[PDB]
Amino acid sequence: AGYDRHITIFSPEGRLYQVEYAFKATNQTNINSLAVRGKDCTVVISQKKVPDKLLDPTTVSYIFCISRTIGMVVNGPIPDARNAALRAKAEAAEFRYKYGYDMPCDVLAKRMANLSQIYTQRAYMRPLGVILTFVSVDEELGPSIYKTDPAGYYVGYKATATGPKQQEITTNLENHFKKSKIDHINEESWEKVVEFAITHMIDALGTEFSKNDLEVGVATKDKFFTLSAENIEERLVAIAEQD
Amino acid sequence: LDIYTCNYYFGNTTEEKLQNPNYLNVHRVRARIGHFFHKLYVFLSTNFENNTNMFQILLHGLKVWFTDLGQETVFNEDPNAFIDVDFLENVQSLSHVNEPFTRTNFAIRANSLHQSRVLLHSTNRKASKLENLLLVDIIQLATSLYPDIYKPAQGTLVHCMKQLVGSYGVVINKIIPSLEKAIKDHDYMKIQVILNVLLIKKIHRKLMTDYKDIGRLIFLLIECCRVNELEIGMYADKILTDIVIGIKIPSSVCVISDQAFLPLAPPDGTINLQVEAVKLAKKKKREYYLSLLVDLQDKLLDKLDNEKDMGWKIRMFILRFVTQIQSNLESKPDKRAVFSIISQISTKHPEIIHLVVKSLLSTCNKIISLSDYEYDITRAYKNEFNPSFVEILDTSTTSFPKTFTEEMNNFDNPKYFIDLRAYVGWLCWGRLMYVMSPKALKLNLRENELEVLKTAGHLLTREFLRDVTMNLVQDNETRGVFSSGNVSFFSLVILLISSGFCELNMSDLFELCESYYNKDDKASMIMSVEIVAGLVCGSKFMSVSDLDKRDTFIENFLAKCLDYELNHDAFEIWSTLAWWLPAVVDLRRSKTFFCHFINADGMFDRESDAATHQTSKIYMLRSILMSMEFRAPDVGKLFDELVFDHPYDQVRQAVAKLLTTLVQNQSNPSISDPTTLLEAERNDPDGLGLPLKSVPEKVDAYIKKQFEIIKNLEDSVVGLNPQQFIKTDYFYRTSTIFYWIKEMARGPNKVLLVPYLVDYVLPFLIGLVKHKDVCALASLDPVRLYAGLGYMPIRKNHVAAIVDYVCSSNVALSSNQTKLQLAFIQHFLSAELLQLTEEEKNKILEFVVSNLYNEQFVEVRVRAASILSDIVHNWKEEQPLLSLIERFAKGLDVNKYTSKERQKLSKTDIKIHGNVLGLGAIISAFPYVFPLPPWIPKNLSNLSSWARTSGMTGNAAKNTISEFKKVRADTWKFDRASFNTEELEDLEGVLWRSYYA
Amino acid sequence: NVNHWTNELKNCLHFDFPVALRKSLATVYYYLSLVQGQKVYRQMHVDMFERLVSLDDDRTQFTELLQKQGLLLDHQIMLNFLCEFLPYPDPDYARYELSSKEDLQLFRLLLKHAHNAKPFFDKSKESLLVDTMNFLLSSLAPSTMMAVMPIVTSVVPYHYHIHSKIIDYFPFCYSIWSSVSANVAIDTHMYDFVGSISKDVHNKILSSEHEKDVVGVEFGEFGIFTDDQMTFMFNRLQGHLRTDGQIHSYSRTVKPFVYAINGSKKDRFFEKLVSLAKAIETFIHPSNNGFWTKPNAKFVHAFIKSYHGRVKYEEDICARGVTNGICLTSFCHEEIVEIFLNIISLGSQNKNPDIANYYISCFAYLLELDPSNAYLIYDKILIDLYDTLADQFINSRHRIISSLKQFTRVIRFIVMDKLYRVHITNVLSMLVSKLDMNDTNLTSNLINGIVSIAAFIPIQDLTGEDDYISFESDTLPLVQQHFYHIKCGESSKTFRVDDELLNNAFKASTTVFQSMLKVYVEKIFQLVDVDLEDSLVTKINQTTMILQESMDDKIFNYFASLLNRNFWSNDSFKEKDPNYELVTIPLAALVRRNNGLSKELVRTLLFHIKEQIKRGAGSVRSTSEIQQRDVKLVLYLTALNDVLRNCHESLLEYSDELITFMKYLYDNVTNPPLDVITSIVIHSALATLCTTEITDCRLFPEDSKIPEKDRWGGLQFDPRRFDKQHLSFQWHVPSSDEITLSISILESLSEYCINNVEELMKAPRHDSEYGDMIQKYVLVMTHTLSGSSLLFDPDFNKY
Repeated sequence: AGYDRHITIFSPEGRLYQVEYAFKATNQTNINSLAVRGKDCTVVISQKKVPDKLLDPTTVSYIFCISRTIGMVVNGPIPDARNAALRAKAEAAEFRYKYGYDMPCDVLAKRMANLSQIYTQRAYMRPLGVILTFVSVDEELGPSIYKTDPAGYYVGYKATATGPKQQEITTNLENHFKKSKIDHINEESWEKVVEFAITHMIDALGTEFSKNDLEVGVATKDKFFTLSAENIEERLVAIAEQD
Repeated sequence: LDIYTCNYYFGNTTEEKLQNPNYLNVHRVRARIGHFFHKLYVFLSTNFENNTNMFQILLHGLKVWFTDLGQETVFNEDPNAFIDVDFLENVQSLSHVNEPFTRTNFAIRANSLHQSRVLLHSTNRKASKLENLLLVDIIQLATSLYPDIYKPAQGTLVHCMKQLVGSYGVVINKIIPSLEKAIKDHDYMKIQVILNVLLIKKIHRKLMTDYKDIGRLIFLLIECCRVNELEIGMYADKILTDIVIGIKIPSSVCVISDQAFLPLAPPDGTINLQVEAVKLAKKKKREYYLSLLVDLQDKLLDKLDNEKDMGWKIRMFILRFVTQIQSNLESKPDKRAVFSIISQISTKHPEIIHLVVKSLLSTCNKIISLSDYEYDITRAYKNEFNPSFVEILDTSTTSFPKTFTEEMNNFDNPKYFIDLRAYVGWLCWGRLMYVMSPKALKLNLRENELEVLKTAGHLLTREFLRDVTMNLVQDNETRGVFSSGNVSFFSLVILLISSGFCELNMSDLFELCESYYNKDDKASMIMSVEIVAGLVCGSKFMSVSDLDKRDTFIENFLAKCLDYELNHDAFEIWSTLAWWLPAVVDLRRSKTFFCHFINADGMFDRESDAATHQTSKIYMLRSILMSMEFRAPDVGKLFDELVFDHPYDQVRQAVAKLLTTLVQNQSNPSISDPTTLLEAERNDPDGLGLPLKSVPEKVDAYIKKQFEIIKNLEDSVVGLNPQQFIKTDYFYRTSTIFYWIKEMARGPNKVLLVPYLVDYVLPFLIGLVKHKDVCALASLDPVRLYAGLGYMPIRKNHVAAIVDYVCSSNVALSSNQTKLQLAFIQHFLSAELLQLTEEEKNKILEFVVSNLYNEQFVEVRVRAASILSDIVHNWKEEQPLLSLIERFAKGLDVNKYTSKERQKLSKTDIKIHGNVLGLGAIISAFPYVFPLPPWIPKNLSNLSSWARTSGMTGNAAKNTISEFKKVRADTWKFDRASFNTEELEDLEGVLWRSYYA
Repeated sequence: NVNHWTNELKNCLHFDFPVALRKSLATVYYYLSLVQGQKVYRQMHVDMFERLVSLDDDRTQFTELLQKQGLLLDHQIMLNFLCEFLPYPDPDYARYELSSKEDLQLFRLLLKHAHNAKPFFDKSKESLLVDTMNFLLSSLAPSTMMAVMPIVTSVVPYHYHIHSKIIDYFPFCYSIWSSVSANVAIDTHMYDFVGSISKDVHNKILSSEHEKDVVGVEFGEFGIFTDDQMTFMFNRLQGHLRTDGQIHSYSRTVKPFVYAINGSKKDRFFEKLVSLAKAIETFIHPSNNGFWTKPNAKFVHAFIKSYHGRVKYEEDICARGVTNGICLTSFCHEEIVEIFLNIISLGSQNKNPDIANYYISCFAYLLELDPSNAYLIYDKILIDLYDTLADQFINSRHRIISSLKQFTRVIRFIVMDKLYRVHITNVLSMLVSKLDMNDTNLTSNLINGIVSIAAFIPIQDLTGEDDYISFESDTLPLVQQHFYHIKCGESSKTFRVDDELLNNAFKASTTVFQSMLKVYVEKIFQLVDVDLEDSLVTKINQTTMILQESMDDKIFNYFASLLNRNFWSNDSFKEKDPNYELVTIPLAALVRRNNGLSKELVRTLLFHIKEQIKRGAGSVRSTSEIQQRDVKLVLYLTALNDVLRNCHESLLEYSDELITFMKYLYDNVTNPPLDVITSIVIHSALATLCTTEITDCRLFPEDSKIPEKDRWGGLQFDPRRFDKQHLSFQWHVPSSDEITLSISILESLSEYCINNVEELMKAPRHDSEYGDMIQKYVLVMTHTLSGSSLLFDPDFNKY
């Protein structure tokens, strides 16, 4: 009867009810993330929220290392994020083996988006409640930032944000690439690009951060790594001593 | 002037407003806005033709400027910040209670009244020079080529004709000229658009009233019937066809009780000369209109006669002169039309031909109706139904009832005919009775009408009926079909024939008929028999010497056709005639036709030959006798001639289906007076009425015989078997009688069948221990009929004798036909519940219960209990009830006997099988008592120590506890608590089948 | 032209006129409807007649007053028409055949018209009755069955004479009936007859003239019916509900049974009704659906409409001195509840929600009879509801939604009985907090409850500062004790409480309104982001606007600083495409009641809209969609529209600051989907100055227009509910000052648009940020013409 609300088929106005709902799930964690391009780096900041005093912060991560070169940050329930990370960690290992070069940021995204699409067209499987933000310093395109969503869509951003206060963060960035009129952040060392990404997020969220409320992921050529508890405090100390 | 009044601020039409600076200020500003929208329109259509978004925003700015004048109608209904009057009304109004409203509601209710006083103000006006300029623009837009523009403009030009006066005129005198253009400027999509306009509700409607312009328009839509290239021409046909269905004109003096205008007649003296003046102009306004159509009529017949060949929209014309050369309220029957309408038979096209007939038959039934009305066109709509050949008859006449009866049997010297459905009589006499005269006349008409009919019979050659019926047969091969439209056309040829105009002699339709009878071609036979039905509807047409040439041809023809050699294809047709003809003509207009089917050389009697043949009659004689039901039915013969003994089924069944019908014809109670009648109904035993339809003694005698003739023959099967049974006379009778009962219990004959049940029909039927296997053979379901007679139109006094027949003290007579009478009761009860006197409601229950105990049949002790519950469901009074419970649980209660014994008893003792079956039914008669009665636990407890015993009773006591634990399923979360008794445990065994261990 | 005037007349019935002129008018339309020979808009004329003869034109009955005022109409004309529908010999002429819509549809109209003019057939032509039957009867035969029967039921007048009465003709109906088995093609006419006739006798017996030539028609046990006549119709109705399902519109089929009850000789009838309920019992059960579940429902409702129907017509007559022992007693109302209570309770849980809404709506009809039984119903409904709010039905969907419908169709009555009313604060603050954001349906059925409780209750602190107060200590303890009692089998009659304690409970119960609205507003902003849509978006705004009007200044002035507060500081307009309606409109409704609140609310929407424009909002072009970076600017702009529209005269203060901001909003901000919004500012401000509308809707006025504080059930039953001092509505009437600003604007924006557009007629065909600007000015111009629409005169061009 009224069961086009429960599976991935067409409502009478060409709508996929289950996908629209799947999107609504990406906020359910209540973390926000943003990503930027440098002259030759890429940065992803996410929030870390550890309410339970019984937790171990070191195990609480929405930033995944997919390959030597490629990083991914998810907005969405942890279960679904891992289902996607595991699948990408493997699509990119297979890609290197079959084809002989490391797997490129934008190709991994097209491949997860294609995947995210099948869910969108097959009755029996459900999309995942995640929005995958992929970053790297791809050997042909430079700093890359490519985001896929439960709809099957992927596209590449100068910078981007995702989650609950997504549009407050987004509109901050827009007003800073209207002003430097380019496609990146003209700073050499990634450190200053991480400070900038934290700055423009404090500004946009109107709250300060401590070494414990952030997760930072960084991509340079030949590596993608994540910053430690302390590697961040350093970044914050430097913001505070100029602002 | 002003009656609406809405606080218009600038004073309510006082021209307290005209002397207001603030009011010339305001309109001087709407003028600028108007002249500015035109400034912008011209600036766009010139600089931006290829844009839709601009023109939409302008077209809404005009939907506003033209409408939002007194009121606010776009935006009118958006949810705003006022509580909705319609919502609040639902919340607060109770019905049958005057305005029980809270203060909040009264307040919107009042605001809602103001707001409706504003919208009342009719905004309808005269076009304002500038307003005409903008309406012309709104047309060039609804005449634009972009659907994204012309569709909102059209919707926008309609909100604008609601607002201007005779604006439809402005619109048409712009459309037509710029459609005539777009045609001589070729295949334009501006033609496609102009046609879309002509299909707008408000325009397409005012079209059937524009007599001036619809002249020119139809000829434009015709030129348009050429898809020179598009969806055009498909649209031009839908439109020209829509047109034929509107229009007309009313001359006829409103048959008005002059009291429809008098009560409002002003004192004013002859200042109501005005009325007799209007009467005169709305009378030449009319007569001009009426002439414009005749001018269009003749100007088309021009383009149809003279246009060597236009193709198949040859059809608009014909589809139209027809709803015209036969309208009346004027319409001068043109003879050049009747010529042209017929000379279109030369296109030998199925659709055209079907219509030439449909038209020629109406174009006459109109001229005919001028003679019958004596040119008093008014006389149609006056229910003093003129026709010179109709005659009223007084029915109260002490003597009448036996004129009818002895005049319906009269076929040679017939005094009156009722063509159609004969109502008067049947119930009672007394009314006046509209009837028809013998050897009906033709009547006279003036010369104009005369030369028109001449121009048909001079065109209905031996050759033209040849061409036209041939065709009707071939278009007919696909379908089958009959259409009276065909027959009511042949009666017409007959009127024309021997009234003077055709001269074809009837002996020409006898060949044309004998001609189309190929025992092979079905659609060809259907034409032959369509012809016959015409010759019998052609007695509304003189010559007693032709009505004898026709009575003679018909007894000769029905011979060739029906007297042996008859396929399920003919039978399919003729049998169609029998159900129809007697309803469109009194059959006494023919001595031979009826007195032919009733000539019954068809019903043999025994089988050591091939018996013979068929219902090569029966089912056709019957379907005539069914359609008269009243008239002609003198059948002294048939009753003395029926069979019953017949070996074949197809006949045994048919002799029954016929008698059924023969009985419904002598059962009409037609009484002398309404008064004589109601005095019979008043004095009836049941505070109710007379049995409607009551079988007349001389027949109650016949039937009784057929049942007691079958009781005579019970020696005939003294001991034979199923194979030597179907061959005895006792079976043959019995089978026929059965097929008859089956057909009485169906339909309007039930009230006839009742008196016989108690003595005849139920003693019979239960002719079933008269062999179960004999029924399986000649597939008869008695069980299903006997019991299906539990429901039916029984009357207060008949119930008595029926309950007494069941619950018989002779009961003990039958055997497992016992579980039969017991199922008939279960059904009676459901259809006579609430109608049974607590006396009867008991004679039943004491029978049912006397069966929970009958030694021998275990089969029935159970069917009894299942039924005892149907009773105890409507039995809420607590002392009839609680006094049963006790009667039953005395045969068991406590450990009357120790364990070893229960085992022994449970297997054999009947007095205890009953007691547990019975007490079981009681509990299963209260399925959902939402909070549970404490007599149920305490009495399942008495039943549980017994469902713990394997045997025959201990089994039907497990039934009772599982049946129960099941239906209580969803209410069980709760029922658990009224079982203190750890005899909750005591209910766990209970259900056991082979798959549990 | 006829048809036009026949309408402007229709328009004239809205005021009054002399019964002596109705005599005239009716006579015109009786004979007019029956014209023949031309195109006639009959439906209109039979409707004039039917409205001129209305039997309830605001409690006034014009058929009585027209009988008394000497109206008499020809029956031969009517019957002569209805008889063209009989078999006219010679088929070539028969004009009317049933079966074929176009014809049956006329017949159904004539028949309706006759029913209308049945009472104006000469009561005095003694041989009009007998003459007419002795004719129809002779016309009856199987082939006429269909056309005759209906005629009789609508063209023969209910006469009653010394020798020939109309009930004289009954024994003949129970001759046809009782001869065919259940057949709706027949029955429907029998019930319509013996019923509209039994209704008649009853009506006539009371108050008026107990006669019409014969009070020689005795009532007794079973109305005007024999013992066997009644007996028969009972087992026939049982036949319909259990076997043959043959009935249509049941209102008509039920009449005979209702109007055969005799208040002083019921008993024998109620005995017959009970056994009919005990038969029908199983077929209502929620899990026995079939061909019957419709008939039983449409009947159990049709019967309790048509009973309460009668009662409220008699209680209108014992407000005229005349009891009559035929009348329905307090003890009939009792045995009616006894019968249909399990029956109604089973039906309301039925699987079909429409077939349930029938059984559930019967609770309201029964409670209006204020029977001694009343408690039995309130007892069920309140347990079923309290269980549901305690999640004891969570496994079964229907019980939850059902027992919330039971409770809604009955809220208004609970606010009365001085015991139950206590519960109503609790049950409301419970519904509000249980408003789900995932279950669209549960929420629609909760708002139903919430808005019904607000429609009949004043949100007011009724505490005289009495110290013991508090919701716990004083209300809760009692509510739980009542519930414990009710749950354990006991009823509310057995429930004894001190009139002192029970009035502490009631007054202390009116404290929670504050802490509960903080929770409704919270639930509103959560709903701004849900794909609830339309029907239910509206219904929610009704609940927010009704809740406002039932609020005293103390509470309202709180609610206001709580929308104001939450509207600004909220984290609740994210998700794609929001329901701004649910929050902007409830603001407008604050300004309706308190214009004072506008001066500052508007100036804050403007220094917050200029803020969003200045920081890039509506910078990025798109038809089709509202950019999500705009969503905030769009909130503030909808609010400004919705809130100007209800500003009225308080807008005179900041006139110049508005106009100059509107011109700013159109200089900056171009974007086709924002311009359909910004251009509405001009309308919501012109409409607000010169549109004449209401302003006050409060349940109870001023804060002080004391009927006292026994003022709960909103006077919905008190006869003071409508004396003029209560209904002291406010109304905005446009003053000379407002019209004058009104016009200042019209010309100032009218010029602004025409200039900026006459400028752009130095044509850039490219731009496209050009066609955006011309559309803008043409929308601003347009919405400048509307709202500002009340100052124009249709007729101006004549003058």
